[PDB]
Amino acid sequence: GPESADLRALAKHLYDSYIKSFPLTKAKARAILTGKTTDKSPFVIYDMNSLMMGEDKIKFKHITPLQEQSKEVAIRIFQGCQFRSVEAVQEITEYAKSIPGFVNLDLNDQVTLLKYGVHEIIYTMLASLMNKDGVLISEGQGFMTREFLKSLRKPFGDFMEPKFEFAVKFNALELDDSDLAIFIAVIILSGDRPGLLNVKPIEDIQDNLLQALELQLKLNHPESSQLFAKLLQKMTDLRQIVTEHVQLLQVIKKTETDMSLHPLLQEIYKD
Amino acid sequence: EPSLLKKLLLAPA
Ligand SMILES: CC(C)(c1ccc(O)cc1)c1ccc(O)cc1
Ligand SMILES: CC(C)(c1ccc(O)cc1)c1ccc(O)cc1
Repeated sequence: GPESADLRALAKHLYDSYIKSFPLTKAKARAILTGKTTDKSPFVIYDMNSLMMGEDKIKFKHITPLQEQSKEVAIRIFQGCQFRSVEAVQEITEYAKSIPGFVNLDLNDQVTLLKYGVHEIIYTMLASLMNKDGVLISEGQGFMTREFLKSLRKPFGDFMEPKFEFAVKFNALELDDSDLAIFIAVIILSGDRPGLLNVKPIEDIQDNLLQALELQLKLNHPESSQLFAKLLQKMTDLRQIVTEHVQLLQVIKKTETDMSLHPLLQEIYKD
Repeated sequence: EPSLLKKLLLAPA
């Protein structure tokens, strides 16, 4: 009652912070995907010719010295994925710092929570930019088809497919940005990450976030039976996605060569 | 060795 009102205020705080931290929300992405926006339509990359035609227009200007390079397509795309992941880590870090209690945690525990939580959040939020046929890229300026990503040479063609599989099922839950803001906060505040020094304050924050999430889902999805339990299971599923992803990367580190990995991702993947 | 995540966490607006 008094507790419930504070849980709504927390939910709203998190939503407002999510809006401040993440430029491309699910609402804005869905409008683009469905075609209900007045903005310019994304450039569709569905084959090698359209990749060539669109890549200079939508890629980041300062990934390489000259922007033109001799690396094969699959690696160029992988480098673009890294740049996007690095930006996402920075957005997620800013959001985490808005979660009440987070910045007062031991700083090494803040690091651990981000290190072991950011990829679960990346894949959650990637679903907002996906449908069964492709993914929005470059802040919504491009759309790369799932089939084209699958067509990439053996190692790289398998990177995104598990994320599309997750996204199609996750998107069937019809969460909105308000729901997602709390879900992501719950994931960040996971007290079972390896090497946490003081678990109790993290669990106490998470317990309150979980209560806020349950109330959010009951009010915002009154006809969606067991949605809270479903989201708890998606948290488990995301850990398995990340485990599988790390494995794919280890293969890359063995079979592939001349593989630059951004230092921020090197830190996250270490051990 | 130094933590890039720690640097991000410590920067204010
Ligand atoms: C296709 C894309 C514009 C790109 C990025 C970098 C690159 O060198 C060539 C092409 C790209 C790939 C992956 C991505 O996440 C965003 C953008
Ligand atoms: C091209 C590369 C993968 C990259 C990816 C993303 C990025 O923002 C900047 C650079 C890169 C180049 C050189 C390097 O030492 C690490 C990473």
